[PDB]
Amino acid sequence: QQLYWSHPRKFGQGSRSCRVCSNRHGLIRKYGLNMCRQCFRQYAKDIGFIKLD
Amino acid sequence: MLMPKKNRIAIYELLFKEGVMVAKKDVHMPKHPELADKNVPNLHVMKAMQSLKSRGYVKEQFAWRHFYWYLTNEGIQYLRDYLHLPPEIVPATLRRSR
Amino acid sequence: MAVQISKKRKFVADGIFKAELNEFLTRELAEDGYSGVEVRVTPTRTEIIILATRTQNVLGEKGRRIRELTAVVQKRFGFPEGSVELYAEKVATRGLCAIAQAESLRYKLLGGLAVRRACYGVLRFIMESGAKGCEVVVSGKLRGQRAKSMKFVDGLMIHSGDPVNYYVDTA
Amino acid sequence: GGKNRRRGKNENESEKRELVFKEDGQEYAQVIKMLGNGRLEAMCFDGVKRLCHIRGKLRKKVWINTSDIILVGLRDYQDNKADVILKYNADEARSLKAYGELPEHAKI
Amino acid sequence: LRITTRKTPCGEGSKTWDRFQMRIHKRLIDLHSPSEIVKQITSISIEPGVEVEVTIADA
Amino acid sequence: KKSYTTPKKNKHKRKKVKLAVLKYYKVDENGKISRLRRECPSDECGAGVFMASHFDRHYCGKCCLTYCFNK
Amino acid sequence: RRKQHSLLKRLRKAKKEAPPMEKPEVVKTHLRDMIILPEMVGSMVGVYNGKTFNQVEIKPEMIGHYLGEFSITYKPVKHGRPGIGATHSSRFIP
RNA sequence: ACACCAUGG
RNA sequence: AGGAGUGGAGCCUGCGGCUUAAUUUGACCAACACGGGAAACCUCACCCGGCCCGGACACGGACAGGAUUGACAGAUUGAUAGCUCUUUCUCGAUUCUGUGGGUGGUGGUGCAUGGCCGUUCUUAGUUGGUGGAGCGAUUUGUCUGGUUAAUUCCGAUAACGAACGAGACUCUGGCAUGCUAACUAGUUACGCGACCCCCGAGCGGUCGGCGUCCCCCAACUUCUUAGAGGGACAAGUGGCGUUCAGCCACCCGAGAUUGAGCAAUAACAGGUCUGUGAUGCCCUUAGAUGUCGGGGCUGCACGCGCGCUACACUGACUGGCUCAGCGUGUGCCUACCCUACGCCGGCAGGCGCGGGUAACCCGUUGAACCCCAUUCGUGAUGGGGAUCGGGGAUUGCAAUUAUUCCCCAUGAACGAGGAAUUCCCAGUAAGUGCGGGUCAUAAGCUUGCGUUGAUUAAGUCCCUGCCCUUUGUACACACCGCCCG
Ligand SMILES: [Mg+2]
Ligand SMILES: [Mg+2]
Ligand SMILES: [Mg+2]
Ligand SMILES: [Mg+2]
Ligand SMILES: [Mg+2]
Ligand SMILES: [Mg+2]
Ligand SMILES: [Mg+2]
Ligand SMILES: [Mg+2]
Ligand SMILES: [Mg+2]
Ligand SMILES: [Mg+2]
Ligand SMILES: [Mg+2]
Ligand SMILES: [Mg+2]
Ligand SMILES: [Mg+2]
Ligand SMILES: [Mg+2]
Ligand SMILES: [Mg+2]
Ligand SMILES: [Mg+2]
Ligand SMILES: [Mg+2]
Ligand SMILES: [Mg+2]
Ligand SMILES: [Mg+2]
Ligand SMILES: [Mg+2]
Ligand SMILES: [Mg+2]
Ligand SMILES: [Mg+2]
Ligand SMILES: [Mg+2]
Ligand SMILES: [Mg+2]
Ligand SMILES: [Mg+2]
Ligand SMILES: [Mg+2]
Ligand SMILES: [Mg+2]
Ligand SMILES: [Mg+2]
Ligand SMILES: [Mg+2]
Ligand SMILES: [Mg+2]
Ligand SMILES: [Mg+2]
Ligand SMILES: [Mg+2]
Ligand SMILES: [Mg+2]
Ligand SMILES: [Mg+2]
Ligand SMILES: [Mg+2]
Ligand SMILES: [Mg+2]
Ligand SMILES: [Mg+2]
Ligand SMILES: [Mg+2]
Ligand SMILES: [Mg+2]
Ligand SMILES: [Mg+2]
Ligand SMILES: [Mg+2]
Ligand SMILES: [Mg+2]
Ligand SMILES: [Mg+2]
Ligand SMILES: [Mg+2]
Ligand SMILES: [Mg+2]
Ligand SMILES: [Mg+2]
Repeated sequence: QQLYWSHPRKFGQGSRSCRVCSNRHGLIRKYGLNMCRQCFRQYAKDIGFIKLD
Repeated sequence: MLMPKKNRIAIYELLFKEGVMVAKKDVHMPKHPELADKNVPNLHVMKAMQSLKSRGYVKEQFAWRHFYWYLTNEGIQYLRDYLHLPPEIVPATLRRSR
Repeated sequence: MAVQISKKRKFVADGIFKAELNEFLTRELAEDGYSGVEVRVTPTRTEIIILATRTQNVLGEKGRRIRELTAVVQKRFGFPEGSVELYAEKVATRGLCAIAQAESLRYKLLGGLAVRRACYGVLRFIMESGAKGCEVVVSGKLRGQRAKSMKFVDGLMIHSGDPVNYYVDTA
Repeated sequence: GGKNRRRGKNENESEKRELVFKEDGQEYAQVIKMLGNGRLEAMCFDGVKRLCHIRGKLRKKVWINTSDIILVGLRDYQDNKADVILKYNADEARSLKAYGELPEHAKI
Repeated sequence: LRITTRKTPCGEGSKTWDRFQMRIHKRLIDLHSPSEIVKQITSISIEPGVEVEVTIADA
Repeated sequence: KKSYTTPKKNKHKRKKVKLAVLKYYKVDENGKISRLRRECPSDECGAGVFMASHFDRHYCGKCCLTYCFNK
Repeated sequence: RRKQHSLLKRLRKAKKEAPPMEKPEVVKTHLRDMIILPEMVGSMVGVYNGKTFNQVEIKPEMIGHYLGEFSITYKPVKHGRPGIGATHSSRFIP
């Protein structure tokens, strides 16, 4: 059938995607969230982050 | 082929033994984890459960990249037929819950 | 876990678990009057006190739904079998939980009902239960191809400064 | 240009503009001189004048300024009158002249 | 822990930012005693959400 | 996001030639078998599987990427 | 050089079948980053542009350079006339 | 104790 | 009133135009270093070629001398895609053919929508009940006056009594020699001891001096850390105030005005379908708009925007000396972390062998400007460091259109910048470096942190705008209006 169904995706934007929306493009790697920048404002509370600065 | 008959039966028996299935939405990972892990790619698990759901037999949910599949009564019967079991055996779920 | 993760990553990972659990159980127990989770970890066991308005429907006849849910909650988060313990629970004064109200109003607006009648009803109910005031906004394509919005307010309300983080329940 | 009016839906004309040829009862013309009331004189590519009118779909939307290529529909029963169906970009105008569509008669 | 992001879903607007932060408190107590009493009393009197970890020896 | 262009080579699949099933064994006296083509002596192929004969090549059907012999 | 060796093979076996006092025809390839080696000399190569294969006869002076370095990916620009938006003054239509 | 200030898909 | 500027120069970068197979696309105060958008592959939506189905399910057909899958070699092919052809082995009811129907989509519509966010709008604004006035739309309450940062108060009073916004509130900065209490922070002492110098009495020990030298089962909490309380109230004193509400100066003081977060009613055809398994309708659906190889987003006659480095002597170069604060750190698929100390190499770098899941190790974070001493000398000069030649390493599957980095060499414009125009009030402007984000490699960006630290103001309504009252209007899509020959 096929032995050509992938080529190395082991670093850079091809490697990684958001644990919620499955998108690329603007995710937060800090502290190991791995979460899209829009998706994080959505759950920023249930994790425990509170805005008080 | 859609998958080997060996693979089908291995997936169905696991689903019946427990009564509920789970897989992440990903077609590339080479083995399903869990008790299919010695043999089966999770592409087969997804593709199998899809057919099973289109015939009743199963309820499907999806939340953050992960399917959750429950076996319903019609599923109990069909699987009990398809696997030739003692026509009254179910280790899936049997205890009165307080 | 041959060497443990650092305390920073540990607390982040706990919050992520508690977020994904709630968003999952939002989708199943929707029609069953769901109103949030509550976890509790004890030495060598993890209890999850689910919290809905009608436990008779979350449990199921002989409690099949509960075992199904415990099975997936384990199978997905990889708890060692025999470590998860899911209980049910009954909310007291169901008219004070904003989430239960939004869900019930939705399943009232979904079966076919004018908007004004449903909203009046939920306002009446969540003011009889005892609350210094409530507010309900419904927006979308109401009666035509151009969008609109309808506010129904009653009683008190606050919008600014720190007492908003208690004293106000939103959904 | 340049007004307060960001109220009308934005141009978005960047998507896939095709090319458009003649039909039965349609033909290209050039603009000679404009007149009031919206209607304008024209000159088709065989000789008729056809004092032409801007269709209701084009009112204050695509500006038919003087001396450019246009497409007009004829009337089944009257000939001295016509109506503007479309205006070409200078890109389409050269494309039609080269394609062997409009005659090597009139200039841009 | 500080996490600072643009407020806007898309790229339009004046350029406002959020400043999220989470705080972590940590303290230690030291005991000089046999193990059974301490692992007992430790095992009791914790209702709310708080993390407690007790080790073999630290002196 | 637009209309395609015409292809002039479309042919999805090979048509998978259909053959009458099994003449690879010859009964050659009453109750006596003859084998026209050997069974591939590859450890995993069970010696009940017939190796191919090409015009000058013997090739094993079940040894997907091995057992080709030059004669 | 894992399976870049097909370029090297097919480049030979084609400099061999070349009749004497002639040239080989065109091995043609997508492999734009190939180290030109002293064995590839004299050959005839077609290097993918992005749509065409452009032929390149190999000279000895091409040694140690890259293949893609001899087959450019675009037309050189020469300018038209500025359009209706070109200058901050240019915008106006009634 | 008053220079010049027109127009609007 | 002033400071630093921007516009002028070279370069970096975003937008238009031009060019092209394609240079994918959204947005035009409130677009243009914005889409967390630093694109080599991937990303990726664009362009040139090529395999796949991952087309559920139902009905019909076909079918165990058999439905159907895979594949060596030779040719073909960019390709070691059984992609197609020649060949002839394999697989065994999962498939294939035809119809109905489903599915996916960085396809279209932000002028069909949800949610979010921006903006009007940083100001003081907003609204209902019973009563009063009008046939009515409406109006008073919400105000002549003083006061306030404020629809904040005092008052007046056809209104009385209330709601929201303001304020209160939450975080942070400034003060405790008072409390709680600390080998994952210390200090003082001596138990010490040890090193070193006489450096001073003395001699060299003793008297002393230097110690991030080693100890203490010594004493304590000043420095460090972080919890509970305390403190500030226009409270005291003197003026101006209808003696009210409040303003001004001063005393005691750590401080008599620290900085943020949160924010109303009503709206906008503002932005986003390209964050979403949020989503209606339309489109395409096997010759794909659902995958691999190559190219593009970087293309350069030209117009603009946010910026970086400079035009030197209040400086450049070469040595020497001596000071921080916020932080991050081994990765759950994914597969990589911060680095000490030894050795090798001029340099980038290489090998070796320990610590760290972190107040424990990098680390007493030996940061730059600054500080001290040497050369140059008004000269496009040793200022400035563009452009270009040659060579050496690291990352990666791959570095050419040069990823980044190091060395020798080349040595452009630029001598304080026209019309215009931006930001700013005290630990502020500016100079100066250091962490976070993106990150295999990696800031001329942005988000934070400290470090040296000014000149000018304590105002006004002139300009550009904003809020309240009175007044005029032929406007209500509301002056970007309307309209005459
Ligand atoms: Mg309030
Ligand atoms: Mg406030
Ligand atoms: Mg004017
Ligand atoms: Mg005029
Ligand atoms: Mg006029
Ligand atoms: Mg400057
Ligand atoms: Mg650069
Ligand atoms: Mg462009
Ligand atoms: Mg536009
Ligand atoms: Mg503004
Ligand atoms: Mg984008
Ligand atoms: Mg690409
Ligand atoms: Mg769809
Ligand atoms: Mg989508
Ligand atoms: Mg809109
Ligand atoms: Mg909207
Ligand atoms: Mg009234
Ligand atoms: Mg009346
Ligand atoms: Mg009023
Ligand atoms: Mg005032
Ligand atoms: Mg009142
Ligand atoms: Mg304070
Ligand atoms: Mg402090
Ligand atoms: Mg010390
Ligand atoms: Mg306190
Ligand atoms: Mg007084
Ligand atoms: Mg004093
Ligand atoms: Mg303040
Ligand atoms: Mg507001
Ligand atoms: Mg959206
Ligand atoms: Mg849509
Ligand atoms: Mg793909
Ligand atoms: Mg590609
Ligand atoms: Mg670009
Ligand atoms: Mg900007
Ligand atoms: Mg790059
Ligand atoms: Mg920085
Ligand atoms: Mg890094
Ligand atoms: Mg960096
Ligand atoms: Mg950026
Ligand atoms: Mg005012
Ligand atoms: Mg009036
Ligand atoms: Mg009026
Ligand atoms: Mg009117
Ligand atoms: Mg008008
Ligand atoms: Mg006018």
